[PDB]
Amino acid sequence: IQPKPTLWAEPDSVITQGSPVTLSCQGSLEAQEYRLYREKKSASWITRIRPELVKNGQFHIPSITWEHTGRYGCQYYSRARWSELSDPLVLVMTGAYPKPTLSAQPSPVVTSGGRVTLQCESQVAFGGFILCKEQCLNSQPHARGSSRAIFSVGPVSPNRRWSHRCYGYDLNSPYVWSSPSDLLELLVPGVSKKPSLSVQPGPVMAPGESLTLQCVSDVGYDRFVLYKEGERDLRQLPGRQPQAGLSQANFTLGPVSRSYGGQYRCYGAHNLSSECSAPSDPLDILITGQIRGTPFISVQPGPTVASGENVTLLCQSWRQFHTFLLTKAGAADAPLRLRSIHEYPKYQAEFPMSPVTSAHAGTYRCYGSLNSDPYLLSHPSEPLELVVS
Repeated sequence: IQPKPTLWAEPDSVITQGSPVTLSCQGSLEAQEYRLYREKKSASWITRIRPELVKNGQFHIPSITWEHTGRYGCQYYSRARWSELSDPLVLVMTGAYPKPTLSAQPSPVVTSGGRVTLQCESQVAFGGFILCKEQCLNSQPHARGSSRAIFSVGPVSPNRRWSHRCYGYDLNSPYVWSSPSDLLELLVPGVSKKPSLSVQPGPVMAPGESLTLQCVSDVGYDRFVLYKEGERDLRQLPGRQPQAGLSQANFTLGPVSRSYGGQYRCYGAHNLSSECSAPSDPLDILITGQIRGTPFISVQPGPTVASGENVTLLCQSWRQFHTFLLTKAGAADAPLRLRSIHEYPKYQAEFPMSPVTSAHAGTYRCYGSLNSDPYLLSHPSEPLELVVS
């Protein structure tokens, strides 16, 4: 019969260094002898594999190194005939270099039908990069070597998981790759039933303090995803249903710094598919003490309030502010924001309290902000407590 043999790797043709791999040649049942060849460059010796290692067609590699990588092809002897060369197998090793960083230009979440741009970046200089989905595709083979390469994947498929992972390799050894980049998840949102976002203690945070988020949806979405407009990577956490009929997730970000301020959006999805829920109503996170100046607050007519009275707050400042903010003590919900008013020689903003209720009582603080970056607030105002009776 003498069919063309098949050459295949177990558990995969991509193996981290040191980890074991086993190849296998598959010919006829008349298989007497097994030849197995290597190849690493279009000019190398051939590097044929010795028969002391080809045991019943299975060439076992206990500890893979950057010697074993290359193109393999097997060929067996049967009926006084050497078989044809099997389809070549490319054995590739990973984990030799530090792992690069994969990112999505410009959006890590794209609407259904658009092709997103990806890029892997690294400090060290590599010859070329590889993008594998979890079918690998590389960049053009460069000669000098860049620090980052650009890929263009698309269009999107809502039924499949658009997970990606990036490698880097040297030009003189295109079969010896770097360590695996962090698993990047792409995402395609859509209808329906956008979840609800809530924050603790409040959307206005001070440095050093940490905040914990909560994304809730009555529909039983499996995992929840949250990201920032402008931010180029995502964060995923599988959501559970501790309550009867409501899925939730406690996104606990660490100590808050300047970089954490921004507009955050959450939306859910199911595990196996990538057809995700509609984006929830956005929640803005604001950081204090990140810009100069500190305003102080006053009242009118006084901090004693009777139910059925018109009271007005106001914050003054000497430094230029474009918008002012009013935050109530826990729990703060909106919080309020009105643009400034240049009442020489100060910048003020009246926060009216048009006819009051019993809920307008509590401790109130004020913040100043600019339009250079609206998510960065000034130092807090002196706390002004208000009582009602």
